[PDB]
Formats: sequence, structure tokens, C-alpha cells
Amino acid sequence: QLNPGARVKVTITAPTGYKPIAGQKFVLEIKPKTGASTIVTRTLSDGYNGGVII
Amino acid sequence: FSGLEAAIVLIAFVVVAAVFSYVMLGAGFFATQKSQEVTYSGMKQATSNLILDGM
Repeated sequence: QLNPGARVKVTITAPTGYKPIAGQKFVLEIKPKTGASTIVTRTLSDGYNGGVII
Repeated sequence: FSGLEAAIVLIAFVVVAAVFSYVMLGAGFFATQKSQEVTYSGMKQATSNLILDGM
């Protein structure tokens, strides 16, 4: 659990077919129970040996 | 003129009163119990709403 005004490091592993590669956009919809649902779309620059997604 | 016969009627006035009283209560409870149902359904009508969540 998260008390309000706190954070946690979430770690996602994409399923076998869905692992995105450089230049491929992915979307992640975060759906807390009882709350507004976010979405964060990114596209890996074609580049990106890894690390921060700008 | 004797109140003996007045008694005979006084029964009848009382009896139809009690029967009306009897039914009006029954009519009344149902009125109430109906009035309750529409209310319960009334709140259930609004609060039973369902929603599309996110994209």
C-alpha cells in the first residue's frame, strides 16, 4: 500500500510478444481501483540502448 | 323510542368503522410499503449507474 503523499518503484515486464524495441511506441494505462486512470505513452527514440525514457 | 335499537345501529356504525379502519390500515401499509419500494428503487435507479473506465 501507498499512504497518500508517498511513492513506490513500479517495475513492469512486458509480456512475451509486447516487448517494445527502439522506435516503437508503447502505452501504459495505470488504473487504480476507484480513481482516475492515467495513461503514459512513450516512443523509444530509435537509439536507446536503454535507460531513461525521455 | 328506545335506545335499545340505537345500540343495534351503534354496532353497525362501529363495525363499518372498524372494517374501514381495518382496510384503510391495510390500504395504508401497502401505501407506505409501496412508497418505500419506489424510494429504494429510486435511489437504486441513480446509484446503480455504470461507467466506462479509461481509454
